[PDB]
This record gives sequence, structure tokens and C-alpha cells, in this order.
Amino acid sequence: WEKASGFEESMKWKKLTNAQRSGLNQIPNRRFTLWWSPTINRANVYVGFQVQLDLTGIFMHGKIPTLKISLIQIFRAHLWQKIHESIVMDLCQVFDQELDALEIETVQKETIHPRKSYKMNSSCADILLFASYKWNVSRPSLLADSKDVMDSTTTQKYWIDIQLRWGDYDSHDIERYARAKFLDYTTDNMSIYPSPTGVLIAIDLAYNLHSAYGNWFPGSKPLIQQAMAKIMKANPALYVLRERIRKGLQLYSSEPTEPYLSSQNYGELFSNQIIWFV
Amino acid sequence: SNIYIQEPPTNGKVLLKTTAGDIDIELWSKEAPKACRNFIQLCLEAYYDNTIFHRVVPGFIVQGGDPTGTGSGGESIYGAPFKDEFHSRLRFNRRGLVAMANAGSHDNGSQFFFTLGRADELNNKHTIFGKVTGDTVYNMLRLSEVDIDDDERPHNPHKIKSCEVLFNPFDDIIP
Amino acid sequence: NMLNLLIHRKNLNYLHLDYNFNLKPVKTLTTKERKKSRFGNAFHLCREVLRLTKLVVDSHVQYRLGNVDAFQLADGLQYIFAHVGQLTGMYRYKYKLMRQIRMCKDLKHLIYYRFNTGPVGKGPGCGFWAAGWRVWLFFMRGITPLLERWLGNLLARQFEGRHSKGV
Amino acid sequence: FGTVVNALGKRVKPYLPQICGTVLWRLNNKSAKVRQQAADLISRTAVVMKTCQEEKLMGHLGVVLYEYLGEEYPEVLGSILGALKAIVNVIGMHKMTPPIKDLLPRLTPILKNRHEKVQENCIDLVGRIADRGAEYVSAREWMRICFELLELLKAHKKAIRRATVNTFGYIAKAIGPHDVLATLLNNLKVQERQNRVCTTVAIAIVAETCSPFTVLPALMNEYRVPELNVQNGVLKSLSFLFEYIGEMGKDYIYAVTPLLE
Amino acid sequence: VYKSTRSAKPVGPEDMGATAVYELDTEKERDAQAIFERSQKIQEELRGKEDDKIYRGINNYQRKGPIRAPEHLRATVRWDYQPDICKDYKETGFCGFGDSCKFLHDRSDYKHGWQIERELDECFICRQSFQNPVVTKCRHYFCESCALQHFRTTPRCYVCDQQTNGVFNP
Amino acid sequence: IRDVPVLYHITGAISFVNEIPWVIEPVYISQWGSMWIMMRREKRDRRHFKRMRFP
Amino acid sequence: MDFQHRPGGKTGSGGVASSSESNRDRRERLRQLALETIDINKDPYFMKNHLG
RNA sequence: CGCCGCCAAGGUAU
Ligand SMILES: O=P(O)(O)O[C@H]1[C@H](OP(=O)(O)O)[C@H](OP(=O)(O)O)[C@H](OP(=O)(O)O)[C@@H](OP(=O)(O)O)[C@H]1OP(=O)(O)O
Ligand SMILES: [Mg+2]
Ligand SMILES: [Zn+2]
Repeated sequence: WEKASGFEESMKWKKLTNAQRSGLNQIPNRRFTLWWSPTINRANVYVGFQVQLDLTGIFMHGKIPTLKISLIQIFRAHLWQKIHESIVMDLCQVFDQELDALEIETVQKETIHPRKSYKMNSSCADILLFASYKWNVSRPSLLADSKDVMDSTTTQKYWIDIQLRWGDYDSHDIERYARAKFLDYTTDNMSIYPSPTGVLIAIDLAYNLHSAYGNWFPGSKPLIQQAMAKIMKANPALYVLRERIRKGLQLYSSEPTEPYLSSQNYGELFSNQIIWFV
Repeated sequence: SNIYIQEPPTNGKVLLKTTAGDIDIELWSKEAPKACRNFIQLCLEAYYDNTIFHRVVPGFIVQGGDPTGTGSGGESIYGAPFKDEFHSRLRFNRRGLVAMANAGSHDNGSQFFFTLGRADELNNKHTIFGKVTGDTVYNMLRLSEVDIDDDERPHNPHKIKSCEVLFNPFDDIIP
Repeated sequence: NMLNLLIHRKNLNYLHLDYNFNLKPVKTLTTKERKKSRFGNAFHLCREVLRLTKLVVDSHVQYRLGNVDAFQLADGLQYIFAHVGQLTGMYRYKYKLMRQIRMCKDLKHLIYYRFNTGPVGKGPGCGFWAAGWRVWLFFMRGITPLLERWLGNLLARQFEGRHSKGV
Repeated sequence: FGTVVNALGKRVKPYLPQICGTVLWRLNNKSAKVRQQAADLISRTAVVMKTCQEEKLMGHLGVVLYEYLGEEYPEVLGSILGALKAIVNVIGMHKMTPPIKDLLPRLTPILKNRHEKVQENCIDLVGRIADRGAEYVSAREWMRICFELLELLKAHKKAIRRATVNTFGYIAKAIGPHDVLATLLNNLKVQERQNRVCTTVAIAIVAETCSPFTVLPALMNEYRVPELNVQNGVLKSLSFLFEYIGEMGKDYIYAVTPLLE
Repeated sequence: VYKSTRSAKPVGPEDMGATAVYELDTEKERDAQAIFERSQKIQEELRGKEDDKIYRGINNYQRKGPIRAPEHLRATVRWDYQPDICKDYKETGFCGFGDSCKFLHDRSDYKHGWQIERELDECFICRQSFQNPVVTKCRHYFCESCALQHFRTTPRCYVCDQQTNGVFNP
Repeated sequence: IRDVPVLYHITGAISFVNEIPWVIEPVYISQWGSMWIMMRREKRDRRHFKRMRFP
Repeated sequence: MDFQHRPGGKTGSGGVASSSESNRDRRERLRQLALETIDINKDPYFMKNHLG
């Protein structure tokens, strides 16, 4: 915890006119409110009026000003859309392997539309995959399964869109959040999707983990599972939001060497999913 | 959920086959009786056979229902064109809608158009009488190609090969 | 047509009062337009009671669309008459009705734990709605002259101006 | 480590993700004063990553060192500013993911820190911005920092006091030598040394960087003010003026001869 | 092409959204309230048993916690546009309150949401034909006889009076 | 439906409904008891229930 | 927070300067003090030169 | 024998 200049013997001999001398320090009162964030902001005690800020999706269940100020310092300068553009750049660059599937002609990044990353009532597709003929898609399902019955309509193109959310301790199950959101947008009439087929990917920023819900061609699921585990392992925007939380919260490690985390399978065993050894 | 489809329920459905594919148009027969009546009558007469799509404005409209292919041939089964039938819940806020093409006053016949996007300039000016069931809206999104050669009338316009009637209320006859 | 035309007369043009009766700014208000546009209890409490009757009439017109039956509307407006505060924000500018919310929240158990006697079921279907209905009629029965006088004072303060150093 | 990576160059290519991950994990470390070593290590490894064709990880750590400068330790903050300085040196300034549009306003509260290493690295980065990035502002910031650069003086290292006059000169090259001029002449009634001669040198640098005859009439005018310090300041500024210009004083000898008499 | 199913039923449900389920969180039989209810129930049944070591699961060695969302409800969302920004620290660089001010101390002057909303909605001497267009020392394309008469007029050029020095080339 | 009288303004300012409820009490209690029994038997014969989507 | 019983301040102030401007204003204030005391005492022999 | 369920003015000047 906090160690940097706590006693502060001689700060630097400035003037300290009225309020910075005698007034209370606001940064511990905001980092403590930042520290219990999903259980000061939980969604299901009063489920009525929620007030989401600009460019964010926190929804702020309550009229708390200190939590709103402590959460906007960690969503400071367009980094929601930066996470959007960064992960869609990652999962459009990873599809340069085109012939490992059936065939992939191009991977079109569509028109960069602002307000798309946090629009919760309507949505559009983020990138699109074209083909020559007859991608045999499956029934829409999660990524935690392995069955892949694959009996549906042979289609041409395949859209992929990503989604973002924030914790709140009562709704952290994005295997159901992605499914409910994909059902809502496939029953919506405001959609300008290029197909009703393609997958909706939902990642959970607070309590960071990943899921998706859509139909799958054979060269799609086990590729992008490891490919987005690589996104969760290496990403500029989704890590500078973490170190911005660290600069707004004062968390520090006390070890001399790296805590055994690498590309080994040991490291995603403790991602609150149940994995057994036989 | 919070999607809020924002439309009255439908009654009556027809199938329409073009070279671009199959389109299942479901109508609002209660909210628009005369326009849906003219539409199901002209579908039952097999009147839209060899009818081409003569106007394409990409993102805005794609027009059909012209047996001549010039933009002025429209003949209702009423003898005269009929009235405009508006609805506050039926507006042009999305794609996939079908509306009778109009030129000012109460002049509606066989001449209609599919929507391709947000069409707020057409509100309280045209009679919305039907939509298209999704998983089949891309057969009419294939109708919007940039091959137009002009403001309208591309090289090879798609023609309607058949028009089936899946549900038929208020029983009618072909003459 | 009156709660939006108050805003249209007072030359705001940035509060988007919607049909489900809420209120939202749009423009990240500066000081000369924040202090001009904030309302007291007479505007806001009337807005919440109109939102309550808006949800009631939306329930009735949802019934008469023809896609929902009578028992489901019964459990629905029972939940509406029993769980205000959770979904209307009417306690925010008048706290005295909060006890009445508790007066609803208690009596529902008198209802809800007498459906469950015997082999009936734990799930919803609690459509005995008259008891919360009577007490939120008792609310408006005593609050109608109160915010009637408050909105009359509001119309006096808006249309013939204020009195700075009168009374 | 710097000599090793400079001798390696291209051959250290399957080692930079491991080393940079060790640095990015190392950069918290209890805040028990083991954090300036990682930032100094970044400032050493700034050179060898450009010669190894690696700019994506430069863009990765630029937005890391953009907001690891919110420190309370000055010994860590000086190394953070030195690492960001080395980033701005080895990379072209208009192609960095912490752009100058929002980096210098983050440097301006760091300027009000009275630690000498923080001041040195801060005003060196400010001078690099002032001679190579003067188009990323709203033209009001270079005018509101030159008053703070007066309080940046009386620092006892002689490197800060020789860099800050160059920052004044490039500020006046950016936004014209007519508004910072009144600031440098108002810095001539202090009663303290190392603050009136260090703005005398600034009057010399605003005289010599941009063209002459923009500072000389007001410098002649301030001798009419009946104070000892402003007259000694304008005379010593004429001394450093002719010392810095040399051969360009052939036209101005007849103008300052009635002042020297 | 996308072939149809050839049915008379419309595109979706009959209620047109009157039974929204709101299944964003963990569903009913798998929620932590249901797990606590199962644990409480099985602790109520096994009472005469004293450590039968069939062990029943993790929490059964001997409604709070994650509470169930109301399935019959959307949360009424509002757009909180209004930021809390230290303006005297943003556009100036010195807040008078120091660390005692309740606002953010931000200096990123980027665009807000409403700004994005209202931005997204919108020869030559004789003036004749080129009779042998020929050049001089300094790119000046002239004619032949016209530039000869020009040299008879003045020994320099016409555009910028350049010293031709008797040098005239094609 | 409950058709009802009203008292409204010419310009459409406000439409006062002018009717006092006027229900006799034993038929009132018997109607509420009848719908109580029918609604218990309705909830007993439902597999699961979804309430309104209240906005 | 107690917004009414806190040590307050006005927005857009800028604060107060360092030692240099403070003792500059102190010396100018002592100059005005000396001039007003010799104005009351009426001293005709006190004179300031061209250098302060 | 089982309290308690919170809005706003107070700050980014006129
Ligand atoms: O959580 P409990 O204390 O056990 O009481 C709950 C609760 O009623 P109250 O919180 O007002 O006492 C539910 O209402 P909510 O506040 O959770 O919305 C209500 O459901 P209804 O909204 O339909 O009235 C029903 O819970 P359930 O969903 O199981 O019917 C009820 O009693 P029980 O939980 O014992 O059934
Ligand atoms: Mg005050
Ligand atoms: Zn502040």
C-alpha cells in the first residue's frame, strides 16, 4: 500500500495559502472509494435510475459523486474507444492467416463510427469476413463448449463485434451476458448488421475475462480462443488502464522476481473457472 | 431487455421470389387495409411477373412495382388511386420497410419501394404497409449495387419471378 | 404537453423531457445555465406522479393491444403499486411517501404469504392489487391541494414575475 | 547494461520482450526506491530499440511513461522524465503515441517541483518541445509557463540556469519577442542575485535567437526607470548581447553609445 | 441466396417484448441465492446424521452475497454528460485548493460526447500560339522571333529582367 | 374496458374524469374472493411466470 | 464533506507568489511608508536619486 | 420480541 511521501518532512517550501494547507486530502477518500468499487456500485440493490457517464459504461447505480470522480480518472482520455480500436486491430491482424480456414478473401474493417463502443440500445458490426461460397455455420453457442453440431445455413460473410462492460459484483457472468446481448441484437430491428450469423464477443473489464456467443466455422473457435488470450496477455490500452488504476489506487508488489507467470498453462488455471487434473 | 421494437404486430404474409433471392413480406393489414388489399390482389393476379426494379438510391430507397420500367406506370385494381393511410407507430426509422411510392397528393397504385436505411424525409408522405422478416433482408440488400449508369435504372435489374401468398385475409378474386 | 412547454417557454432548449416522464441535460452545463435550470418539488413531484400514471396507462394499453391477459396485468400493476421507489424516484423530492412505500412493502407480505399456503408455488402471480391502490389513492387525496397550491405558486412566479422585496 | 546493449544492437532482438516485461513488472516494486533504475534502464535502451526495427513496443511504453509521472518521489520522477526525454530524442516527435498535444500540459505541474533533477529533466524536455514541437499548443501555454520559468530560477546546479534561457529563446522564437519581453524585464526587480542575471542572460537569448531590433527599444527604455537593479540588468544584458552577437553590432554601436555615455 | 422457411408465423414472439427476461447475470437455477437455498435446505434435512462423510459438496461441510437481479426489469438509464473537471487546473495549471478540491485535476482537453453527436450529424508576351516554344537560362519559355525582337528591345529578360548574357537555347 | 364519463376543456387543456366509484360492499368482497380463487388456480397451473417489462 | 465550514477560496485566484514578488511589494510598501511619514513630518531635505 | 433504505443549494465566477 501507500508509501510514497507519506510523512513528507519538507514537501518543497511552497506557500500553502488556505485550502491545500488546512483542508483534507481528497486522494485517499477517492482511492478508498475506488478500492471497494463493485460493492459500492452494485447493480441489484436499487435497480432503477442508473446514470452512465460520457464515453463509459459504468452506469453508476447511485448518486455518489466521489465514486464518479474516482472512476473517471481511470477512464480519462478516450481510452474506452482506444480499447475498442486496439482489440479490433488485434483481432483483425490475427486473421492474416487466411488459408488455415476453408478460405478467407479479405477482412474488412468497416467505417470507424464513434459512439459505437458504448451505445447500449443499438449496435453495429465491427469487422467483417468475406468468402467465395458456403461457409457452413453452426447453431449459435458459447466458446466454453466443444460439441459443434454444425447444421445451419451456408452463408457468405461473417461479422465480428466486440463489447465492453464493468463488473459491479452482482452481474459477472459474461457467458450469459454475451448470450442475452446477442439474442437482444438478433431480435432487434435497429441493427445494420451484414448478417444475422456472426459472433458477438463480450469481455468483462472489471473482473477481466472473456467470452463470446455466435455460430462457428471450423477455422474460427480454437484459433481466436488462444488469439484473444494473447490479447488479454499483451495489449497496450487494456494494460495502461490497469496501470492507470495503479496510479489512482497506489497498489505495489513486494517481490524481487516475477511471480511465475508466463505462457504456461499454469496461469489461466486460476481465472475463476473450474479445471481438474486427471 | 431494452431493444423495444416499437411497431404494431403484423397480420398476413406473402412470399416473393427474385433472382436476388427470396423475400417474405409480412403486412400490417389492420393498420393499412386498402394498400395491403391492393398488394395482395396484385400478388394474387401474378401481376408482378417480369416486373423489374427501376430505381436504386443506395442507402435510401430501392423502387419496384413498375411493369413498364420508366417510373410512371401504376395501375391499381380500384380504377382510381387510393388515399394515404398514415400511422404514428409506422415511420421510416429503419430499413426493410415497404411503402407505396407517391408523387404528392393521394396517388397510390402498384408503384412501391423498399427502404434501405434512415428515411426521415419521407415521414407523413408515404403509406407504410409492410416489412420483411429477418434472415431474408439480405436478399433485398443485394438489390443495392452501384451499377446504376444514371440516378436510376442499372444495367441488369432484378425481376420478380413469382409471388406466393402464405396468408390471405379478407378473401378476394383476381378480377 | 405542459411539462415540455414549461421548458419551451423558459427558453432552455437543452432538457430532453421524454414521454416516460424523466429529465436529462445534454450539453455539459455551464454556470449561467445550470443555475437557471433546476426545479424544486412542484415540478419534479408532479413529474413522478405523472410517470406513475403513465406506467399504469401503459399497462392498460398493453393489455388492450391483445398480447397479455388479465392475471399478468394484475401481478404487474400490483408490482407497480407495491414497488414504487425502486422504479419511479418519487421519494427523492418528497420523503413522507417513503413510509407509505413501506406501508405498501409490508402489506404485500399479507398478500404474498397467503398465496403460498398449500401446493400453489413460490413463483410470481401475486395479482391482488387493491391494497396498494387504496393507499396511493390516499396519497394523492391529500397531496392534490398541496402541489396544486405549489404549481399555482409556480405559475404565479413564472407568468407575472417574482416579488423581490414585497412580503 | 547500456554498453552491452549498444554492443549488441540487432542481436538483442529475441530478448527485448523479456527485458521490457521485467521492466514493466519492476516499475512498481513496493515503492521502496527501486523504481528509478527501471526508468533509467528505459532511457538507456531507448537507442538500441530504434536500430533493431522496434517501434510498436516504443508506442506501448510511451503511454506507460506518459502517466507513470504522477509520482511523489522526486528521485523516481526525474528518472521517469529522463526516460521520456530519451523517448523524445530517439523517436521523431510527431509520430509518438503520447503526443505533444497532451504531454506538455502534464509537464506543467511537474515544473512546480523544486527538486533539481526533476527541474533539469523537465526543462530539457520543455526546451526540446520549444524548438521542435511548438505547433501542438493553443498559443496561451508558452505565455503562462514563462512566468513559472521565473520561479524555476535560483536553482544551484548551473545546468538548469543555462538550459532555461534557451527555453526562453525558443519560446520567443515560437510566439514572438513582445510578450515574454515584459516578463523578462519585470524579472529585474528581485533584490536577489541568481534571478536578475539569469534573466539578463534570457534577455541576451531573446536578443540572439530571433532577429535583433525587437528587444532593443524597450531595453533602452527601461534605463529611464529610477532603480539600481533594472539599470544594472539592462547594462549587463547589453554586455551579453554584444558578446553573443559579435559581428552584428556594427549597426547598433551608434544607438547605444548615448546610453553608455 | 437466403432461402425462407415458408411459414405464416411472424418474425418473433407474440407478446412483442412483454416478457423480457433480462438474463445478463447468472440465471435462476445457478445463481448464488439458489446455491445458498440448496445449502440451507440440505442443512435442514441432514440433522440426525453426524459426519456421514458423503460430504455433499464444498459449502456443505457443516440470500445474501450475490443477490438475484429482477428478471422483469430494465434499469432506467440516463446519460450523465456533466463532468467534474478542475478547470483552473486544466486551462491554467494551478488550482487554488490544491489537493483539497473535490474535482478531478484533469488536463486532457479532448472532445465530449455531445460534441461528437453534433459533429457526426454533418506564349504570354505577344499572347499568340507557341511559335517554337524555347527556353532561357531561368526556365522562361519564349518564342523565337518574339524573343529576338525582345532582345532588340532590351538585352535582359521579360519576367524578372534576368541577365540573358547572349545565351538563348531551345 | 370500463367506459366512463369525462369533463374536458375546449382547447384540450385537461380532461377531468367525473365519476365517483360507487361500489356496493358484499358484491365487491365476493368479486375479489372469486378472482382470488381463480388466480390461485391460475398460478397453480402455470409452469413459470414473467411479469410485465414494466416500462 | 462540510462545504460550509471548510477553509474556502475563490476560483481563478492563482495563489500567492514566491519570496521575490513578496519582498518586492514589501520594499515598495516600505517606500510608500517612508514617503508618507516624510510627507507628514514635512522634510524638505529628503531626496531620491535616479537609482532608487 | 428483529432499528435502519437520501435528494438538492454549498465550486469551477458575472
Ligand atoms: O426477499 P424476501 O425478503 O424474501 O421477499 C421477497 C421480495 O419481496 P420484498 O423484498 O419486498 O420483501 C420480492 O420482491 P423484490 O423486492 O425482490 O422485488 C418478492 O418478489 P415480487 O417482486 O414478485 O413481490 C418475493 O420474492 P420472489 O421473487 O421469490 O417471489 C418475496 O418473498 P420470497 O423471496 O420469500 O418469495
Ligand atoms: Mg466562497
Ligand atoms: Zn480543483
